[PDB]
Amino acid sequence: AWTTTDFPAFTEEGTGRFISQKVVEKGTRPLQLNFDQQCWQPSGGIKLNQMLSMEPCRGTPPQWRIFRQGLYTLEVDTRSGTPTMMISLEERQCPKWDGKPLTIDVSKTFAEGSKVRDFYSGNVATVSGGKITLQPAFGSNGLLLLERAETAAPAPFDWHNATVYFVLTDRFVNGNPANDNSYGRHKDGMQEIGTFHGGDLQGLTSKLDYLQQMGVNALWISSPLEQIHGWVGGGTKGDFPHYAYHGYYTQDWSKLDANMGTEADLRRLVDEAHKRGIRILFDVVMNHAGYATLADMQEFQFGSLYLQGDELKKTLGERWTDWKPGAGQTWHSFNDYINFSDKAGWEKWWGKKWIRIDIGDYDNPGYDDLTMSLAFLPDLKTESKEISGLPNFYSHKPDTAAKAIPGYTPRDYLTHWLSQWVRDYGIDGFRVDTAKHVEMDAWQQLKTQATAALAEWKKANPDKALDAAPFWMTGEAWGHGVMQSDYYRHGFDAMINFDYQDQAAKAATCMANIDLTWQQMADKLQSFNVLSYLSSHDTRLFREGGATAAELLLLAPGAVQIFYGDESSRPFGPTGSDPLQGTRSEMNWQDVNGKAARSVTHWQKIGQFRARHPAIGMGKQTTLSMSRGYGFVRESGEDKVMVIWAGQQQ
Ligand SMILES: [Ca+2]
Ligand SMILES: [Ca+2]
Ligand SMILES: [Tb+3]
Repeated sequence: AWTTTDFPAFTEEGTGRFISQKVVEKGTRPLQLNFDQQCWQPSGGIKLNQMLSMEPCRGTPPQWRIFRQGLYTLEVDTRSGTPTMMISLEERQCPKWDGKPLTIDVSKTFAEGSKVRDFYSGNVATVSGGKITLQPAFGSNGLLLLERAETAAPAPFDWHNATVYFVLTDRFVNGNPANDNSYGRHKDGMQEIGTFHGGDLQGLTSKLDYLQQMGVNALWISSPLEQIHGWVGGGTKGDFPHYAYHGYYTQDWSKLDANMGTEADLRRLVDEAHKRGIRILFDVVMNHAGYATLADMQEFQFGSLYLQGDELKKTLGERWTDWKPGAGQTWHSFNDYINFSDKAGWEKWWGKKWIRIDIGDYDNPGYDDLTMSLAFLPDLKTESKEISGLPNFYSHKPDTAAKAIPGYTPRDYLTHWLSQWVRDYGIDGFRVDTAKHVEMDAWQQLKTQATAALAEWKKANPDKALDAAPFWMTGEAWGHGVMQSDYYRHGFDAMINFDYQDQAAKAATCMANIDLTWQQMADKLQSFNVLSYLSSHDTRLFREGGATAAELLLLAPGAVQIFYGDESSRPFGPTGSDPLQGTRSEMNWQDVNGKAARSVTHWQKIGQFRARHPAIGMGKQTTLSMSRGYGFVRESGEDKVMVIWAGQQQ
């Protein structure tokens, strides 16, 4: 019932939002939205990709200026009470689409006389002569998501149909600003490339409904465990202070990092998530501890400085971590104050039984994946059989839950420390970092202990547990593809798939180009699982897919990983002299309620569809042969879907 001249009637794309699309030639035209006899118009000028205020129609209608030809989207939002609206433009051996309805042969898929729903539109059609006719809705990108109209709700969770949301908690939602500066951490007052922005568990807990609406059923959070308190030089040029905002620079595995919140905050995160049918994954590290920082050296009384006497307080200050680089220095310059050769000083850190590192009197790193010091990080001796006792510097850390345990090796402590979280909070699985730099046996020990820990909790908490499924574990082995490697026989249920990113890239301008990849994956993954992604914190943000990134990821066989902000085209941020930093940019919440709202809606719909159909993640694929457009069927057990893509609208 929303309309404007020379554009189709608006359809609802999300509650309270209505949109319309058309290919429009260059030129100028008036702009009024009508809803019956209500007439509205832009009151504050006309720009693209901005929330336009609107007034009741008076005088001459505002003149909208069409600079470039293309498919435009008009949106109107009634959620605020008064109508706002928005305009946006979507700037070959590829199937073309005239824009008009499609007639699909469904004779081998859906029963004669039955009802078939296109989930995206909600339109339902009765199979007659083995055929249905349907118009792809606005925002579909020409998709039909065909299911039996009987389909009503989400299907039972399966890890092979999982929609995993991977979030860097610090960069998501700041629920409580009070804990932003734990252990004397500061903002840099520059571009905050490597600082703690202040995102926390409380904040994340506040967005569980939003995640639930996307059809997310697994939440992978950055490690919430206590990190190094200080910072190191950021990037190749030391143009920013690098803090452990990502969770990969752990110091105490036994405690939560104060930036993240309290024990109660975690309990609420996990319990609320479970209530919504969302599983929880901790990012975990056993390869390395965090770098030595001034904050930690001072606090826990380890390491060695070249500065002696009055020179120490006058250069580094009362709190050494408050040091900032002066003229002619970088954030790497502080290293010149540190004496990394002093044996006694640096033994007071982790200690010779715990880590490998080219410092002091430590065991030197090896020249292979397993024993090397990855980017100069202290390499934990997971393969050691030596009884170690606690790390030396823990003697000056009275707030630790870590107790010395008779007979324990460094590995035994680590697996105990991680499993305790599983035991206490009912963490459903892990994502394992740096998988190829730790021996397979260690991962097996982690899995065994974690499996036991989860089973113990579910038995203790029968009210809370969703099912009796076993602990799950995925891993990052660098460059891993769609292959059932030996990781699968040392405790990994799935490995992260590095190859999907490039395949999706080749289908960014033409969705149908993914067909061969999807066929191969659907077949290969009949006997195992992988976790595929478009975007990651150590590759890039995938933004070349126009509006089609949702379907490219979410219709993939196997488990899939949404990197926070994929749904809202979160932009690459300031990155300085480390090319990876921009991928950890702040979540663009302002865009989520504004210019990215229809994108978010698009992801919600395609994700909700996947959640209803295990055949997407698990089923065997048959690619349809048609004269127009592209289409396939997938089938797993009683579940069956048909996906049709009309093709390019221009
Ligand atoms: Ca905070
Ligand atoms: Ca190692
Ligand atoms: Tb190796």
